[PDB]
Amino acid sequence: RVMYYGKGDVFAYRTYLKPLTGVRTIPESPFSGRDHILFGVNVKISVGGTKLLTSFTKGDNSLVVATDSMKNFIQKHLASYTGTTIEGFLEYVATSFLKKYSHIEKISLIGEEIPFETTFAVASELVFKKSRNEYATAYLNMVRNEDNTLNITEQQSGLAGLQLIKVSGNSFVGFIRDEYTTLPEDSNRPLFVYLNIKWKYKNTEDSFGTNPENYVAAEQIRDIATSVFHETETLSIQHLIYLIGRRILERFPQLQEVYFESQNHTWDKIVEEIGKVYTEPCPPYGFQCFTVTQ
Amino acid sequence: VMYYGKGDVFAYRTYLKPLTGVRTIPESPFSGRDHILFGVNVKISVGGTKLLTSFTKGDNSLVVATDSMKNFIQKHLASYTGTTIEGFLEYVATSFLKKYSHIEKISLIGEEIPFETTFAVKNGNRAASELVFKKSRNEYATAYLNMVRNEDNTLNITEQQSGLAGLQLIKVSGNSFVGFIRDEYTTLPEDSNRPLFVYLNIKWKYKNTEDSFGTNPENYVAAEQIRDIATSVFHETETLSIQHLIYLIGRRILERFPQLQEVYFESQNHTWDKIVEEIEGKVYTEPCPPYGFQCFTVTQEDLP
Amino acid sequence: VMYYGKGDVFAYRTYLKPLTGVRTIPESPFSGRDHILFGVNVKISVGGTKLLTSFTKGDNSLVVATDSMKNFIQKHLASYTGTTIEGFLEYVATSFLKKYSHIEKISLIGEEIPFETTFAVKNGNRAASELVFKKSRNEYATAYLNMVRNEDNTLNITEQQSGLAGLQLIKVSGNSFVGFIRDEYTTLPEDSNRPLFVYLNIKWKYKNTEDSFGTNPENYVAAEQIRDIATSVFHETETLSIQHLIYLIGRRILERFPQLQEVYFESQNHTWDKIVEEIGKVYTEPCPPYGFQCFTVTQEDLP
Amino acid sequence: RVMYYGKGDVFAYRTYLKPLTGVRTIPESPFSGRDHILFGVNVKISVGGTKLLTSFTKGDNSLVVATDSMKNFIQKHLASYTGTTIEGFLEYVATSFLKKYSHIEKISLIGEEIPFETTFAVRAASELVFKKSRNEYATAYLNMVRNEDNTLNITEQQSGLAGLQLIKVSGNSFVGFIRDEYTTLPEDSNRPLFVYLNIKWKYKNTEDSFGTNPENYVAAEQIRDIATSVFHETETLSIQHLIYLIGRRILERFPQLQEVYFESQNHTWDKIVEEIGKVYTEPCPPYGFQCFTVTQ
Ligand SMILES: Cn1c(=O)[nH]c2c(=O)[nH]c(=O)[nH]c21
Ligand SMILES: Cn1c(=O)[nH]c2c(=O)[nH]c(=O)[nH]c21
Ligand SMILES: Cn1c(=O)[nH]c2c(=O)[nH]c(=O)[nH]c21
Ligand SMILES: Cn1c(=O)[nH]c2c(=O)[nH]c(=O)[nH]c21
Repeated sequence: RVMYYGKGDVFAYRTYLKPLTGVRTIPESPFSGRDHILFGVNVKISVGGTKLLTSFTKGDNSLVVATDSMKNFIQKHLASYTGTTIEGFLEYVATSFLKKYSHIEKISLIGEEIPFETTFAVASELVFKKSRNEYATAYLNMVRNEDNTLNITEQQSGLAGLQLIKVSGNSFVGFIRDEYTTLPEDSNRPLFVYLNIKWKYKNTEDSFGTNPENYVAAEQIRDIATSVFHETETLSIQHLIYLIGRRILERFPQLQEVYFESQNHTWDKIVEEIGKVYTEPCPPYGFQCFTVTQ
Repeated sequence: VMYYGKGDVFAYRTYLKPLTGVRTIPESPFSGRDHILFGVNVKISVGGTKLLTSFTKGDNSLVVATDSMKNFIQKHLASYTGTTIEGFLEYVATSFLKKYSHIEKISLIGEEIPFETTFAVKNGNRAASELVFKKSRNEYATAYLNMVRNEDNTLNITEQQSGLAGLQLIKVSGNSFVGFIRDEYTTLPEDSNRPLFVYLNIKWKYKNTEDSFGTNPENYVAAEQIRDIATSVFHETETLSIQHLIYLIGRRILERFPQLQEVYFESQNHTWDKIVEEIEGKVYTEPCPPYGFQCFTVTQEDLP
Repeated sequence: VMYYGKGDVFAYRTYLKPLTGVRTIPESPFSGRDHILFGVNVKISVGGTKLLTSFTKGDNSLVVATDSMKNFIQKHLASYTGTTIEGFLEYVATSFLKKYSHIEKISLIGEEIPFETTFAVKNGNRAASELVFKKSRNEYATAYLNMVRNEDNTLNITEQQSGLAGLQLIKVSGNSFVGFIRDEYTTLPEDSNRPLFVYLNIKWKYKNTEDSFGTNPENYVAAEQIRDIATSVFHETETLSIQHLIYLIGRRILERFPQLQEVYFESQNHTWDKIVEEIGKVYTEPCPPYGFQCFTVTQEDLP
Repeated sequence: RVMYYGKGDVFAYRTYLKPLTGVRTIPESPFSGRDHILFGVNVKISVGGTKLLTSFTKGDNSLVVATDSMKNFIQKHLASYTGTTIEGFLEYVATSFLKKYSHIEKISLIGEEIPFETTFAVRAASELVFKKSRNEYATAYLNMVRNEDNTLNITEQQSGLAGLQLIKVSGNSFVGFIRDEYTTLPEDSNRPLFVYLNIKWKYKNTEDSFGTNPENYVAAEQIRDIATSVFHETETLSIQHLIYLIGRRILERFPQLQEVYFESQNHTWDKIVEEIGKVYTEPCPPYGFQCFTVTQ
């Protein structure tokens, strides 16, 4: 049966985490590491195990770790964590939690970066801008086997909430037209895409940042996406994200696959001649889900 | 993974065939829906191997524009002759796959936009208006449907799920959370009497998918009835935890509705912190952002 | 300008003194509030010339911590012996200015957290539960109060306003919008029969502020009653615009409640776009721009 | 009463607006102008006039400009606007609207910038791909009236920067405040102050807001950078103390300004671990705020 419980929106902010250094750079991005003067993460934790059943069927709380205590667990482990990535932090929390509570058979963690951008001061080492734009993500699932060994069964890293608009050099023509079609063909649209991008490594260890040369930074994925979007006379969103995926896998052969969840929020044209003027479209949004592997 | 589609397709229909002839339960006065106003928010996703080249080559020759999917959904609400969201989804899914023979799989999510009745004084009395309705942001019915086209051009449903989403319930007393693990990570006090606040999403699956459509309404399980089972069971129960509560809600649901196979709960704990203990009244406030949650299925095996 | 304070101070009280003894109107079955559960979201703003140096010198000696204001509000809900949000604000405002003599002005907004009854089966029958309530995200009552301390240490109310916020009403037929200006900027078709959708905020003021408190409940205007007037008038009326509609709602309010001085409307149009005209019909959500109207109905408009 | 109506969430995007150039720089900010390859604004329009009364009282739509038409007016006017600022775009719309509809006595415009940031492409800044930002954005406010002699006058103008979220990890205190029966807040000599800032300013001379003489225009980007520089430089004693100092620096850098208004909120984290860097967490819902005007 499905049987899990836990805690969501566990925010944790750490100052002066160990800097991320020695990353492999790529052409699309100036990214070369993270100072980690300020490091914030939003964590959601889910745990299960068959011995949790009576907490549901009988109201027996004997084996119930309070979700409040899980919040505490996560917050204190951020204080003790000696690594450099959100992926590595999740692995630290998972391993530690399962070693602590032996009746838990499965733990699933999601981590979302709270991004902070640098600011100018007469670049500050003290003042940061809390950003509401794109942010790194990490996902980890770990199990306790019947021989009491622990194994990672899933790991995925990501970039969420990237909103890109290309003002020209985009088309969407040639699609099916029939009784339900009113969309006109457009040989030059200002394509607006909302991108979530997730990748899996060939070797799960590479995500931890232990050998930083192998670590794929979300910042680098961001810049690949904007470069490829720029370079490409897009034929659809589908066309674009395939090519973004291919470029990612070329740049990072230590990656096994890249997953995209994209949305289309392209503006409606109001004045064609006239520069041009556009407006926000109605609520319905197009979306695409696609994996490139490898 | 290869899918594409359209979200936030809103469609509002006036004078849909009413839902009546349902079977009642003790926990609920629900007797049907007059459907003067019927509103749904639909998400559609489609797949098929023949869509590959739309990604790999930028060839749109087999692409149904998602804008067309929108039009398809909205136009089908106009010709829908059925009485439920679940049935509406089945109607759209079947029509869509019949229309687009190169599409192999479709997935539909429908969320009710709920409307509540209002009062008017007309012709000398105060009574429920047949014209003016209040749009509600509280709990709402949901439906989910996945259908495939087989090689012989027949269509099959491969998953169906109905639901009640967004139910926010607070019980002011008669709840405890004691006896949980207290170790070096614990700062939560034991509480023999708390005002438990739960956010509930309840999802059910039928033993026979046909019962979901409302064609034989006596087998249809209405989200409004599930709502009322949830509020009745909460009231009846000296709860020992949210875990304990949702098990008892699922048991009552499956006892009342033998046509159902299982019930799934996604619940969140948003219980208030106490500020003033004495003082029969008390004062509480909103807690901080972290929220507890539970994910649990009650099945046939849990029934005696 | 110089004010500071605290927002989103939530406070939930059980078994507040019930509101009863209100006067009824034909449009509403409202008979009072049992107040098993009473919830409010409060915002407090304070001002005073003596706060200046907290800004200009970083001197905090006359600063009431905004955290302490939160405690103040939450604690006073515990001691409040009244029956309305309006009276709760007056109690908080009066106590606060009495406590902090260097504060010259205080502004308070209270927003009801509304809860609805649910059914339970117990002791053999199905009936309204006295324990389980549904938190509502729909329309909610509001209150506003400004008070000052005068030189002789007396207190005066300088503005009071009550309201109903977030009422979303759709009337499926019996609405028109025709005869408006049609020029080089006009692409809206005339429509003799539209399903008008209005988002309503309605705010009223009393001729005597004391009537707002609930102390003499027969003079109190409940937001629930205003709600039912709005739905009733919307129903009764072959509307010619939202402008037309809200004028007639205001007229009915002022006619039913002669203790009210004026009623203010902030309305928004969210009327759906028609997709199918002949089948019942089908509509969908419009694009993001929304029309709005801001209008006060007053005594002179009566009757 | 009060009698207005209008349209909100009128979004309008323009490509290749005339670029803003020739701006006076300041120490705190690298800002030198705007390419305007992509310009977006969210407009709200409100209009009034005594002759609109019967549209309310009688259901007479004869003098009603449909709010839908107002939307069209704004979008069309962005197509023909030859200027370089949101402030200037609001004056263009206001003047043109009043000149068109003589029975309208007052118009109020709010413009909010939809900010777009530059992106990388291969190895330089893209002239085609921009990132839509949910962070801080420029604002403008304009009120214009027709007088009884049929002259038009601007009665209020205000520029702004909204939505700026700054956190300073150390070098902030909050001590010495009133302690009584209602105080539980401990004194803190070193907190990680998190402020949410809205900053609004008014010019001595309204025409300076339009950008016609760029050297006199005050850009929201410049205000942003002053705010972060001052926050950096200052061992703050309160949010009140900080925003006064930010205000003072703005008025010294920009003597063409008459005033600066602040609406700030305090969202500082709770400390969980003091001794390990430190660890903090998100506070509960209540938020402190401050409202203050600094004048010249
Ligand atoms: C505009 N548009 C649709 O309507 N559908 C689609 C699609 O599937 N892919 C696109 O890139 N654009 C688009
Ligand atoms: C308060 N609280 C927690 O912290 N965890 C849990 C839990 O798992 N179940 C509860 O009912 N309450 C609760
Ligand atoms: C549809 N519509 C507009 O565009 N403007 C207006 C208005 O001012 N009042 C309305 O009732 N409707 C409407
Ligand atoms: C923490 N804190 C309060 O509680 N009030 C105030 C205030 O007015 N100003 C601050 O800078 N901080 C603060």
